[PDB]
Amino acid sequence: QENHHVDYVIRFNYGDIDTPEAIKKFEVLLLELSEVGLQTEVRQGDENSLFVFVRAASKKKLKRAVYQSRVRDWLYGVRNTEPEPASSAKPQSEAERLLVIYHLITVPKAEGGAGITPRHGEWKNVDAIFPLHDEETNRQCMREWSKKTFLSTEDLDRIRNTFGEHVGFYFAFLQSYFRFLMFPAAFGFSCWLLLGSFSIIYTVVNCLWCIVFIEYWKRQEEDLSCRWQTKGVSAVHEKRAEFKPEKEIRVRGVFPATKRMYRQLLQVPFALLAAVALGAIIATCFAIEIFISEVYNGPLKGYLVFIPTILVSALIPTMSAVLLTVATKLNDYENYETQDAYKVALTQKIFVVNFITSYLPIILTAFVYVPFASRIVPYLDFSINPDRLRKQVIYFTVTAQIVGFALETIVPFVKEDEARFLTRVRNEAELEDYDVTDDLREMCIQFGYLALFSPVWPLVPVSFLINNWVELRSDFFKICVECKRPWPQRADTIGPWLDSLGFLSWVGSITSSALVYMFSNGHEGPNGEPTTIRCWALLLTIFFSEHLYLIVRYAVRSALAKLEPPNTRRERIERFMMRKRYLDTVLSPTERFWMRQRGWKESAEVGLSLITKAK
Amino acid sequence: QENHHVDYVIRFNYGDIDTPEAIKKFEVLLLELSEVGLQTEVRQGDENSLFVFVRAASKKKLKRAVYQSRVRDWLYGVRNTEPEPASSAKPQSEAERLLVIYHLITVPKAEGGAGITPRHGEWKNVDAIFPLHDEETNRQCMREWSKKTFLSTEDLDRIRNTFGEHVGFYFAFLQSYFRFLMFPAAFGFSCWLLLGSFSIIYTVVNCLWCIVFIEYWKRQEEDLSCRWQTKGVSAVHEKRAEFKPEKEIRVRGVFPATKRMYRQLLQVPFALLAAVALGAIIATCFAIEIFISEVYNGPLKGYLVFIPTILVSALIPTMSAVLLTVATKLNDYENYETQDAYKVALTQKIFVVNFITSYLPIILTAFVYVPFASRIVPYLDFSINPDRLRKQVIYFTVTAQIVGFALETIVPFVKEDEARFLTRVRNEAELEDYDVTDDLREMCIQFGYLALFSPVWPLVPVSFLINNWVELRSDFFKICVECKRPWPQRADTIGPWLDSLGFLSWVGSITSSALVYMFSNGHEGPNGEPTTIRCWALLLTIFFSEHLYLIVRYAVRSALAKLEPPNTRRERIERFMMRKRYLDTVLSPTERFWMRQRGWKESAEVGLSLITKAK
Ligand SMILES: [Ca+2]
Ligand SMILES: [Ca+2]
Ligand SMILES: [Ca+2]
Ligand SMILES: [Ca+2]
Repeated sequence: QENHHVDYVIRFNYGDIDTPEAIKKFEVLLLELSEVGLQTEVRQGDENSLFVFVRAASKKKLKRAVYQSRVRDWLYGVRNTEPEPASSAKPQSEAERLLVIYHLITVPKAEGGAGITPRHGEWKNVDAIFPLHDEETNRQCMREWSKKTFLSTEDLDRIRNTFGEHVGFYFAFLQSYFRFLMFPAAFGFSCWLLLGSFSIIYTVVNCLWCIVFIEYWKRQEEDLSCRWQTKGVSAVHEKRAEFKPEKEIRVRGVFPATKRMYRQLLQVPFALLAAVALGAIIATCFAIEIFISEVYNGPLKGYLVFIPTILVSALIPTMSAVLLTVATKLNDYENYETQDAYKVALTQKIFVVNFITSYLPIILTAFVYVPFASRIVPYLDFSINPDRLRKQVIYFTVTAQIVGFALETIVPFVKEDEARFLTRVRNEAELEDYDVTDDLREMCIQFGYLALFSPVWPLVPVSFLINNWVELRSDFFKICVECKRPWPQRADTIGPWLDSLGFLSWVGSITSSALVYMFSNGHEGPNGEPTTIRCWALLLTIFFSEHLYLIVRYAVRSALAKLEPPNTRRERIERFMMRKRYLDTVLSPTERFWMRQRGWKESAEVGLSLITKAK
Repeated sequence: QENHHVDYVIRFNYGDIDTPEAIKKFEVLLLELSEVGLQTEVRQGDENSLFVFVRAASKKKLKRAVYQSRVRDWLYGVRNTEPEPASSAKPQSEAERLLVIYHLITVPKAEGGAGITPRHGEWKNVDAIFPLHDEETNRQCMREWSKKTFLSTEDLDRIRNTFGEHVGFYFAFLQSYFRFLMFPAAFGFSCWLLLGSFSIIYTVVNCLWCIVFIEYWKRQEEDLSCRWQTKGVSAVHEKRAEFKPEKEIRVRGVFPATKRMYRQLLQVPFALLAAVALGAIIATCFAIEIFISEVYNGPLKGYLVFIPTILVSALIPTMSAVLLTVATKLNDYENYETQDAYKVALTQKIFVVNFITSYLPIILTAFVYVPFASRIVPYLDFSINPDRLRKQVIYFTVTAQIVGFALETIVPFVKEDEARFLTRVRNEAELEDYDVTDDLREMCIQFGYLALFSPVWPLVPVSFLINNWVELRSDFFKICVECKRPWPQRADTIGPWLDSLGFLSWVGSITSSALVYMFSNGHEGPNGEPTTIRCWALLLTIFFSEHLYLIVRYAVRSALAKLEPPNTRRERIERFMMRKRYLDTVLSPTERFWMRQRGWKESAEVGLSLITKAK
């Protein structure tokens, strides 16, 4: 078997604990797991850690726990089909058994399982709860679709039966994104060949392609959550231990939704602190690099040009670690009963930083360096470089996808009987804690380049087509080789990223039509002076293109709503048929006016006597 | 009783039928009703009509039909609480008994009831199926809230238990609209007093008030449909007899959703035909009335000025009857399985005509007469009247609400034992066929004036506050006195009008900020020459105000989504508790690794031997 029927490993730390308090908490850790029906085996983890191997103590106690989990989904409307009895309740997959065991270890004792919250409040010494990789399943899948162009629907199901729906939704989204990139890649190679850059025809097909892909994925997510049975999964979301209720009414532990809305008002100050903090470092290091590159005409230019590129690589990550610390403090200040609401809210605070770090460099070039900078450089102490804007779009969409592939997958990888097994469990325990949000962020940031700036150099979607094929293979390699196996968390969507994709598509119709206008003479546009830009005509072309985007997006969203995908229709029918079974099994004076014409024949003849008489 | 226990009257016509074919169809009309469990009494209707009085033939056959109706709602997810057994199934109200009887008369014989479709395909002679007014309930309600400022929640429930949810939703919306108009009415009287017109402070509070009201009503509709148990009522919508299936699979009679989408493409040609047809008549009759009012300096001016006002009152209604005939032909061309989808689609085709007839006159004044018309009048063969734009907003928001009240309610009203009862049934049968869409249209068109043009003369929301109090009383009077009683149709929303209210609020943030800019010098603005309008600054003030509207609307819509109204929470809890009852009533080698430490105590001591040894 090579995994020894081990479900999870719980790593217990004692490096910061004295022996009387260490073994005091190790006892409760073991009897909490024993009480909820799990079997344990203790071994040496590290020089300072002692991890515990956990397994379902019996097929009867696991079938009952699997049954109780399906009953909880059905009661809350996630499943919609009756859960078949506990006598035949085998896990549908490995991801279902691993999710049922994970909930026994972590949900609080009033909810059914041991309340082992790793490292929060009483299990601070508990550092990790991780499952073990199925190495041969991981290696057969890796070689099997390094020879294909697309992963089958069954290949995508194999990813969720191993890693769960949250990881499976990312790969389903990335595959659908890659399949849609074939159109602008083929169209973007035509327009780059026949036409040039800043083409009117390219910019319209590109904005129309971004509308169709986002609307197609919003509908494909609903179909996919109905197929995987995670459709309303937010109703059974796991509470987070750090929550602080105000009252406690049954018991639930309520915190008012309006009180949290006042604290959420602080995100407006935070979003402006980040744009003043990051924007000042990006704009200042851009103005420097314009000076020593096009203004400073002295010696030392060979080895003085790397200053700005270096000074931003040591200042943007430093400031982003500061803003991520402020965002986490503000996220904690809001209370967030659930772990998903906490994670969704934190990802949304960080998107403000990602939008500025990722796109502000190109926005300064296209909209403050090209139109201006014959006005600026007299104060910066002109003949702007007409290829600065194109060489920067190439760097972010080609050299950043190639360089980023190296730091993402290669550098992390380069940095008696039970002795071989225990040796590799100690190796798995020192790998990384995979986060599918990091992958989703990188794909949605990449979508923003296509949406915002692809008219500059329409070969961008060819770079993304080639990159995204490799990305799907190397992201799967990264999960199987360089990260601990993620516990099979569920999801019905890629989350807050679907609204960022639509925000970037909207913003892209404004910046794309501003670029098609101010470069309609060439790629040099207004060579540094803003005189030849009719500000009214720049604004008219943005007003019409933005409202043509909004109108076409409403038409495309309303068409697709009329086309119910099949898995979504089957859950609507199945909710009807469930209620039919419940209904079949259980539930099984004036009157003188009406005494006139007794039957329907007398009415019939009273009508004949009047119909004929009236003619 | 005074209504003689009569549920419906079916008016049978024979003025265009010979006796052998008339009585041939009167027989089937009577035995179709007899078979579905109704009792009939025939009397003379008119000189050419013979209407049939219908009643539930027994309390056992009505309790069973009421029970089968509640079972159909529960099976399709409209109800969410189990339907209590047929033995105790009494109608909750008069509107529930009248709706259960109406479905017996009209739904097709394969669905349960007689297939009496008035005047469509075989019941062409059947001209009307109407219930009888409960005159004393109608008169007690009318006097009871002509003495109040607001109707209670119980008064609004009394309107739906009599007239159904579709009429009840209009009165609930009109009351909520009137209660919200107190703010801009009080604020609009402040700004008109202290400030003047075209105030920056008035225009921002007005656009912010339109956001809050629309978002508040979208949430109040969901709460109200959960309270009235019509939440997902579109799943049990009545099919329309005129539908034409392509296939027929079980049997359902399908027509492809994509085939209908191609025919719906013709609404783009229709919407442009109407804007070229109506716009040319409005713009031409406006240019005339500018000529003979400010340009023509000859005699006959006293009795030549009424030409344009007369020529548009005889041309706009004539053209609108033509476009309503084209819209109905295009609506029929699309197939529309349901009667609601047919009605919703027709209301949306007519909103294009309503938007142009209602607002284009003022839009021509504010945006082609004030900025231009010192350039136009040299070609029209200048010193524009600086009060033309204000006197026209006053006419549409004061004189049109007073004049319209007269044509709506006053002019339509001014234009042995069973002999007194039959005399008033013949009077009820000649009244009008009330349409709640006509009322909803008038309230949403009125909202558009507030949204679009109220900065001109901020006393507009005071006119609408006073008007809407009266409107609620006179619209109820009109239904009870001047129209046949509507059968108690159900609804979970005011329909397509909620998206027009949001479209008008969006457009109003563009025209309001354009008016605040070009009249920031006074109410005379640019006196006929467009020279002093900086076109870039007109466009910058529209770009920022429109995107501040969209941002504040997203923030307000996302806050309100976090605040689940109570009736909406009670249906979510009740779906859980229903499934709990269904679940309670029905549904009831490597192993050497784990043989090491049997209990949890042995693991506990193996951990002590390692914890101490490692320190
Ligand atoms: Ca990558
Ligand atoms: Ca990745
Ligand atoms: Ca009226
Ligand atoms: Ca009315």
